[PDB]
Amino acid sequence: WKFNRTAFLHQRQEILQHVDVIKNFSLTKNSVRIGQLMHYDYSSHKYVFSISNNFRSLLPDVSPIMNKHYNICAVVGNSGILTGSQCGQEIDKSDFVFRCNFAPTEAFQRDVGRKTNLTTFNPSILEKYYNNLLTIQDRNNFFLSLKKLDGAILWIPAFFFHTSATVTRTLVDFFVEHRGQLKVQLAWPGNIMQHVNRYWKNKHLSPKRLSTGILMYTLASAICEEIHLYGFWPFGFDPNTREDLPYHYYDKKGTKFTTKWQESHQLPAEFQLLYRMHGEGLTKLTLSHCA
Amino acid sequence: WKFNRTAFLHQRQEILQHVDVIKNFSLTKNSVRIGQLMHYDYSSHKYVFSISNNFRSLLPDVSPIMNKHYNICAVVGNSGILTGSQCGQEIDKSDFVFRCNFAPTEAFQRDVGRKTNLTTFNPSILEKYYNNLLTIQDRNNFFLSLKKLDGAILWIPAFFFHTSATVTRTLVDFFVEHRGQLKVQLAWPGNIMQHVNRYWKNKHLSPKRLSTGILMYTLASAICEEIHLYGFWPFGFDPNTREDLPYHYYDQLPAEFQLLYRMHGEGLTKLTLSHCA
Ligand SMILES: *[C@@H]1O[C@H](CO)[C@@H](O[C@@H]2O[C@H](CO)[C@@H](O[C@@H]3O[C@H](CO)[C@@H](O)[C@H](O)[C@@H]3O)[C@H](O)[C@H]2NC(C)=O)[C@H](O)[C@H]1NC(C)=O
Ligand SMILES: *[C@@H]1O[C@H](CO[C@@H]2O[C@@H](C)[C@@H](O)[C@@H](O)[C@@H]2O)[C@@H](O[C@@H]2O[C@H](CO)[C@@H](O)[C@H](O)[C@H]2NC(C)=O)[C@H](O)[C@H]1NC(C)=O
Ligand SMILES: *[C@@H]1O[C@H](CO)[C@@H](O[C@@H]2O[C@H](CO)[C@@H](O)[C@H](O)[C@H]2NC(C)=O)[C@H](O)[C@H]1NC(C)=O
Ligand SMILES: *[C@@H]1O[C@H](CO)[C@@H](O[C@@H]2O[C@H](CO)[C@@H](O)[C@H](O)[C@H]2NC(C)=O)[C@H](O)[C@H]1NC(C)=O
Ligand SMILES: *[C@@H]1O[C@H](CO)[C@@H](O[C@@H]2O[C@H](CO)[C@@H](O)[C@H](O)[C@H]2NC(C)=O)[C@H](O)[C@H]1NC(C)=O
Ligand SMILES: *[C@@H]1O[C@H](CO)[C@@H](O[C@@H]2O[C@H](CO)[C@@H](O)[C@H](O)[C@H]2NC(C)=O)[C@H](O)[C@H]1NC(C)=O
Ligand SMILES: Nc1ccn([C@@H]2O[C@H](COP(=O)(O)OP(=O)(O)O)[C@@H](O)[C@H]2O)c(=O)n1
Ligand SMILES: Nc1ccn([C@@H]2O[C@H](COP(=O)(O)OP(=O)(O)O)[C@@H](O)[C@H]2O)c(=O)n1
Ligand SMILES: *[C@@H]1O[C@H](CO)[C@@H](O)[C@H](O)[C@H]1NC(C)=O
Ligand SMILES: *[C@@H]1O[C@H](CO)[C@@H](O)[C@H](O)[C@H]1NC(C)=O
Repeated sequence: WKFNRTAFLHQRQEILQHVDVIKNFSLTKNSVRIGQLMHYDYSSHKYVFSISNNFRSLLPDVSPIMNKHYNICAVVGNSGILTGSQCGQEIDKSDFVFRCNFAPTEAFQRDVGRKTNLTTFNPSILEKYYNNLLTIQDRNNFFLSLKKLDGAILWIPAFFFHTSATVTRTLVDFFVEHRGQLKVQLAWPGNIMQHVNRYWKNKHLSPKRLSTGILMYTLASAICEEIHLYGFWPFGFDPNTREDLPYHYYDKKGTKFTTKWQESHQLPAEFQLLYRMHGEGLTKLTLSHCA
Repeated sequence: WKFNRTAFLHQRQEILQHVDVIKNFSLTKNSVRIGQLMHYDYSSHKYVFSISNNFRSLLPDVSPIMNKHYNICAVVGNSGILTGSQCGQEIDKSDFVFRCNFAPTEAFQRDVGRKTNLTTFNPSILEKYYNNLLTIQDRNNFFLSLKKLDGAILWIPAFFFHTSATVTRTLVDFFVEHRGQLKVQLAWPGNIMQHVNRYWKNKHLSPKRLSTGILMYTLASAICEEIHLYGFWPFGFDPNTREDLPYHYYDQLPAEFQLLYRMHGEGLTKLTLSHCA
């Protein structure tokens, strides 16, 4: 594998022609009005969400990636290929590390690293893992999780799925209540998928829904000089050993591979395109143990 | 049935010496702090709700019932005993009418009246009847429902059950969003059940939980000269025929009922169990 910087920069420029990444990265205070009704990228149009004073107060003033530049970036997907890879040190050497869905690192650092500079966060995490912040203990656990992120960007897409609606108020209220107590940089993308979908539709990838991993690639393209991908491997066997693999690296040993998404996604089609991109030197896809 | 004003005035005085009704009626802006953690009267202590700026902004400045005095009050429970009663006109002749849980009147006026001066509102009503205000149509329907109340009090107990927590944020955000567009007067009781329970504990009624109906009686005792109860009949069978009756007219309560029946017999209050006409 040898990086082709020219072709990567061309890709960047092509992405930027279709998606204003710096802007799309997050709503800002001055781009929303109090009382504005948002709709959801992936739900029926009837679902709405009214922007409150408090929601607006958590938006950044300027794009958190404006005038930011990182030389080597790691984008870490969640594939079971990472278990046993020992990629953690190599991942953490990156200038900037992107992670998906608040993925755990604690038990897994040797394989996936501990550096996090951005992690994505669907609001429904609060429902699944923090009991809607109903108790003192829930609130404390969520607070600690956030504190461990230090100054990283928490990239919260509250306008993709309508089922985010009522949990988003809880999350907004939690952050307003704790204003100034955490260093996490909040980012809140708006209705961006139609713009992102345009670039990838031209590359002959058009599922109903693009994966978080490729969305992160798209964002990374604008601010990273060189992108190294880890944990992109949507298959139940290891490419080198042929052994069974789980879907996620944090799945217990012996978990059988079963696909998270059907119909809505085309992870194999994503992977194939990224693999082609690897071959063209646009990005480095890692599929084996790290030295 | 004949009112015993003497004994009623004695009851009022006893209730007031155990429960500060005017204060307990609603939290006020200055009685909470932003960031204060509320607990729930009927849930485990571990459940909390943080008071926001916005929640506080919806509290009244002063108890809405301070220095209010009404002559005849109706407290209207939701029993199916009201179906066919034709009590609407008699209920609406009251000076002040208390209703429970935002109960519908329009299709049932002949039996239950259309006068409303206070109605209670469990936040979970948004979940059951207004789809968490997720769509435009839901928001419009809830707005129209609130507008029909005009200047009545909407008495919202958000701190009895922890299952109110998440819907309460939706309700708060809806009211902030619509600030100044409705005339409804909001009231928000806090942790009052242990204080209300004290009076009723001495009357040998001590469930787990007092019902909204008897909570409304209690409040009424402070601002009414005479209280007439309707729709209190916690049984699935008609008192006279024993044929099935629904629970609600718009479809330990028996101990409460027994006490209210005894109170009727003492002339404290009038419990209507039959047709008005
Ligand atoms: C995500 O980025 C896209 C662009 O990739 C943003 O869409 C763009 O929004 C701007 C609004 O400033 C549009 O500019 C306007 O163009 C018209 C001419 O077509 C001009 O008359 C106006 O004065 C203005 O310059 C631009 O057209 C539009 N591009 C597309 C393809 O729709 C989008 O706003 C971003 N979304 C978020 C939530 O950040
Ligand atoms: C930005 O990074 C490039 C590339 O760095 C190399 O590849 C990375 C994946 C990682 O393994 C690095 O340690 C490698 O050095 C840098 O370009 C290299 O610069 C070094 C040190 O001066 C030089 O010896 C190499 O020949 C260069 N390699 C290439 C491919 O150009 C570049 O210097 C970095 N710039 C900054 C400001 O950090
Ligand atoms: C880096 O990638 C670019 C773009 O794909 C390569 O440039 C192409 O080179 C082939 C050689 O036959 C031509 O057919 C294309 O038309 C070229 N395109 C452009 C824009 O130059 C380049 O060869 C790659 N570099 C390396 C070192 O492999
Ligand atoms: C990316 O995030 C990591 C934390 O994951 C940052 O690295 C830490 O930086 C602090 C403050 O300088 C150090 O004291 C820690 O020792 C570092 N931790 C690790 C795990 O490396 C890093 O600075 C961030 N990079 C950015 C924002 O470019
Ligand atoms: C409801 O009214 C009661 C009094 O009937 C209030 O109880 C008093 O509260 C103060 C302040 O906490 C205590 O110091 C007193 O000891 C309490 N008195 C009694 C008799 O218990 C209560 O605070 C009111 N609650 C609300 C929410 O309004
Ligand atoms: C109690 O509530 C009723 C409304 O349900 C009030 O009666 C209305 O008063 C307005 C203004 O005078 C009239 O235009 C309406 O026609 C009345 N409606 C009905 C159904 O009577 C009543 O004034 C309130 N009483 C108190 C004491 O506040
Ligand atoms: N077996 C897997 C699992 C995830 N992935 C990638 O890793 C990302 C993070 O995984 P996830 O399961 O948490 O992601 P989503 O369900 O949000 O897409 C995905 O969006 C994919 O791009 C993969 O390539 N192979
Ligand atoms: N069949 C019934 C229904 C309601 N009720 C009373 O009417 C009140 C209002 O009814 P509800 O069922 O809407 O009230 P909750 O107690 O459920 O808040 C109850 O609290 C009871 O005091 C009754 O006595 N008999
Ligand atoms: C009114 O109630 C009091 C208190 O129990 C009683 O002594 C009095 O005789 C009652 N009057 C009636 C039933 O007329
Ligand atoms: C209260 O209601 C009674 C009974 O209808 C009535 O006769 C009386 O005049 C009313 N007013 C006052 C001030 O008591």
